[PDB]
Amino acid sequence: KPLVGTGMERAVAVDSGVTAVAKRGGVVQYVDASRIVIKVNEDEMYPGEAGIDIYNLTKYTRSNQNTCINQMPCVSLGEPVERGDVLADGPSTDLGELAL
Amino acid sequence: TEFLKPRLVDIEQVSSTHAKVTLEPLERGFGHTLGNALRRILLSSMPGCAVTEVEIDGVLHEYSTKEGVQEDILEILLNLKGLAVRVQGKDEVILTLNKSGIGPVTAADITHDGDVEIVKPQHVICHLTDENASISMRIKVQRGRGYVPASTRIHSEEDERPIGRLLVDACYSPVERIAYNVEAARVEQRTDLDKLVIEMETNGTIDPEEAIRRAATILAEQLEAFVDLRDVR
Amino acid sequence: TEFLKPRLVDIEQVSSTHAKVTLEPLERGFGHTLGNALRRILLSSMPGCAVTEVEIDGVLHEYSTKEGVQEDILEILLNLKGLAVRVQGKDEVILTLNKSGIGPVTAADITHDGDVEIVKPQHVICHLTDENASISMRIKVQRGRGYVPASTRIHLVDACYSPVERIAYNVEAARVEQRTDLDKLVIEMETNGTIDPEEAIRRAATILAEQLEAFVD
Amino acid sequence: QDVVLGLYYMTRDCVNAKGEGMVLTGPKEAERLYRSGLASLHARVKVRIT
Amino acid sequence: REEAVVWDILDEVIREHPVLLNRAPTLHRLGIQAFEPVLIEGKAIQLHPLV
Amino acid sequence: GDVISDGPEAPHDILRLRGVHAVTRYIVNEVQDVYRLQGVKINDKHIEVIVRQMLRKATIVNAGSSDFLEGEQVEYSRVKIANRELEANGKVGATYSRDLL
Amino acid sequence: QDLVVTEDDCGTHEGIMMTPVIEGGDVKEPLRDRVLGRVTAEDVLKPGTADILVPRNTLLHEQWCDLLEENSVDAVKVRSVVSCDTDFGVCAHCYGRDLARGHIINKGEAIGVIAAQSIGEPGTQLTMTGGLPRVADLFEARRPKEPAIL
Amino acid sequence: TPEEKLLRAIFGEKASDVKDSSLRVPNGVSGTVIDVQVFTRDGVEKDKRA
Amino acid sequence: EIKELLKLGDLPTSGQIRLYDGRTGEQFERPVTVGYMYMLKLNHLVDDKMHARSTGSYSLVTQQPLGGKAQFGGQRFGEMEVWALEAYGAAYTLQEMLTV
Amino acid sequence: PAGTGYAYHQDRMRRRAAG
Ligand SMILES: [Zn+2]
Repeated sequence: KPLVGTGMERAVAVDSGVTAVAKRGGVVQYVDASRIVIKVNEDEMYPGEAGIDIYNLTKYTRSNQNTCINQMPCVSLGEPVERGDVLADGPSTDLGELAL
Repeated sequence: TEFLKPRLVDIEQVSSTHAKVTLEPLERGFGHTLGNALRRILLSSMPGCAVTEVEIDGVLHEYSTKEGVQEDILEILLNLKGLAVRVQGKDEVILTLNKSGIGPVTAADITHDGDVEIVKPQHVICHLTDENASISMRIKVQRGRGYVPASTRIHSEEDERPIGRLLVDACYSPVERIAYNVEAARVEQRTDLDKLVIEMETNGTIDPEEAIRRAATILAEQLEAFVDLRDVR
Repeated sequence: TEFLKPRLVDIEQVSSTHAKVTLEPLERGFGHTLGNALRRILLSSMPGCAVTEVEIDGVLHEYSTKEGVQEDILEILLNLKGLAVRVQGKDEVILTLNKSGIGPVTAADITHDGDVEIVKPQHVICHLTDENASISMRIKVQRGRGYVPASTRIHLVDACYSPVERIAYNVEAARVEQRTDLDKLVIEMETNGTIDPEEAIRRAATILAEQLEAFVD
Repeated sequence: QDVVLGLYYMTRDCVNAKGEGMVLTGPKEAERLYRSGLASLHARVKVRIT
Repeated sequence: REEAVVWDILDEVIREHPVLLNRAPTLHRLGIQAFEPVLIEGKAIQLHPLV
Repeated sequence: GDVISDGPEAPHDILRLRGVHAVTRYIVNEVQDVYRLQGVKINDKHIEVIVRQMLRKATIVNAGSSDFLEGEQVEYSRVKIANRELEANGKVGATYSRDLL
Repeated sequence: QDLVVTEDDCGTHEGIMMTPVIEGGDVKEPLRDRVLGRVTAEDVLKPGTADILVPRNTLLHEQWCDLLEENSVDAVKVRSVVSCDTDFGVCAHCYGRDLARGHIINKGEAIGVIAAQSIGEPGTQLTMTGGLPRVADLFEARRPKEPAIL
Repeated sequence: TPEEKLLRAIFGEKASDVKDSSLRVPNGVSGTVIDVQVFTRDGVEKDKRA
Repeated sequence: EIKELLKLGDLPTSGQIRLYDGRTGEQFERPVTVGYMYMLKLNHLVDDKMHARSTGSYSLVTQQPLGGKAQFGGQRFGEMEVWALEAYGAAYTLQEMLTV
Repeated sequence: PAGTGYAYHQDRMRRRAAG
């Protein structure tokens, strides 16, 4: 993480698709290094189909520059997350901030 | 006229990690002459036993994901490099970790051995996310000196085939931080003599008195050649 | 566990007083810990017998002038510090120098004593001018460990006890046939001649190990 | 650059420092004064030189 | 095979055998200078500071 | 070669009217003004050799063996007028004029 | 390029007169730097005469320049590559000593290149009259816009 | 050539009608194989591994 | 604010402290600035940059060193580099460079 | 035809216009 910073690092991490941002808010049902399943809050949930938003994380893979692009889950089992919360760091992202 | 030898006085333990040993009978300036020379040998060439080879269940290489664990295999390997243990009469031992069920897997869930002492049973190896998710692993721990990275550990080859044997980097060393401070100690009659307060920091796998002796051991052995000089070749 | 002890060590001497030893192979960083810890004891805590106190014939303070010598009182003192001496069975001896007459006063013009050994009778003490000119003083030589300057006397010359004149250690990288980096060690010393360089570093390293006597098994 | 800041800081002098005023036989024992911590790198001193 | 024995042989063939070192905008003739090789672990070229 | 007006002067003139040494002194001092103003040390020698190359060629005046108006190397001419001062016909000749290129 | 030291001494007494630059104020460059390492066109006298300081063509090294500076010597004529009698090259005497070694220039060194390289390399530091394009106008012989007439 | 032909005769190796094109790790780069892909033309029989 | 935050740190305002050489163990004259800087590793990594060739492949059209195996064609030797050899007396170095 | 080669060319250039 940058110890000295500006405050844009949150904005850069999320706006770039490298991180995984919550589609809808709720509580985490299942946490694996592979996937993340969020059980949606009722206000955010559509009446039909009920649902949960399932985020399939990108795992170890080749970048254009031959660097490694790998996602890691930043949340813990059964934790409240609201829509627009950082779900998983990408490469060079820490807890929603940008660590280069 | 002639000289004076020192000795260790009170070795004051504070934490299993850190402690303050003290050496009272030091002549003029020898507190500095020793403290740095000891700091030198203290931080570097101290024996330690760090995990080396780890063979797990369903995993071919460190770049995979175990279904049912939120830690990537690479990250679990990294957690092991920081597992502090101590053995006694075995120079390498293989520990079997077994656990399942939702929850954290600490360093206390392993199988105890006669020489196994887990100095941090709370040390987190990885978490476990699904009711009936199960992990078995063979953890090969050896003892040695210095820093041996996993890369230099691939030249012997000669069929280390076991695709599932993931080497990790060897950190062998107990010492974390060494600091020495010399404050002037006056024994009632002598002009001026000094003390040595050596404040150290440890992973909890070595007691202060054992360490400082074997430290000093190497010194005279290196000075051995130094005394007479046979121009040897 | 087990450790590395060096091999191949060549001492190429350039005169009996000065020399360059080199000792390889030393494990990582051991070149400085040794090189510095021994530099420490050579320059600092080594035993030597160097002039300390000088009581002069006709003049009480350092701001005066002796009739008949073009050497300032201060400058002769410096000459004295570079007069190299050794005692044998005595821990202090005080020598009276007498000579007169036009010419340089060397170290063979002093009074030889049974336990007294002047390692440089050729050592230039000072010159003498014309006519007569007279000089004799009882000069008090003491024993100690180190460099004890005139300043540290409060209740005179600076005591230069150590035989060492200059110590330098240099740590260069030593390559063992299949190891990455080991260090070499070049210790270049210079001496006043009252101890030969090779001997000294033994007793130098010796004093070191003498302190370890409470820790080693 | 680095080297000349070394030599500049080396041969420079302050007004009052350890070893001020003393005298030495030659550069050999001058380093012996400094390395042992007795004299400061910059202090005004007369020494015999050849 | 990189047998260990070759390293001593390389120090022989290296000893008296200068190599030419050059930088990108060669301007004056000192832009190229000859040096004596010193074997270095690692992939970086070490260059005497004064040059 | 005096100043009949003001303003800068063409180095062609200085060579023609004032002479070879004058113009070479002019170039080196003017170009060296530029560098030295920046603190650049360049020995005047190097500038002099470039100058020597600028005037390498010359234009004949007299005749007897060469082309009268031909621009040509003063190297050739000088070795050739030595080949006439004692060789063949004096012929004449020939006088040239150093040129600035 | 193709310019190379060929002969040894063209044997010309000819050369250029070297004085300090004295630009409008005080001594923008001394005489000693201007003449160092060059070779004398003719013997130089003291302020008084029947005194040969430097005898005809002699390399002026550090002592010789200081002996000239001891005395009040104000002006010196120097053999130059522009005056060298050697055809198709430079006589070693007319050039100078300069090299990475202090000794007189060897027979056969290609001086044109080292001359050109030496002039071109510092050119990064010049400005954008004045500056680097001003240098080029000099070397291009270019006639100024509104010249004087002589 | 003759001396190669003698070479095969002495050491009795049958010199193949096939040349070795195998893809090999570049000199000096060293790592762990994390994946393998096999793309095949339509109509050629997939080998065992594929 | 920075100095004030250093007060709460218990750390000096100067941002400098005394430091000791780990070799001789003696102090460092003058205080030195120590702190925490965020630092990046660019990918100019030396075992990318490093290349060496003895005798490699050759371009057909002009017989010249050309890398085909990734044992790279030799370093490209230029006009300016030729002048550097021309300023020096190195004739044989130059001949061997562009011939053998 | 300079530096180390200057000895050579010289030795060859003279061979020319000769016999
Ligand atoms: Zn000439």
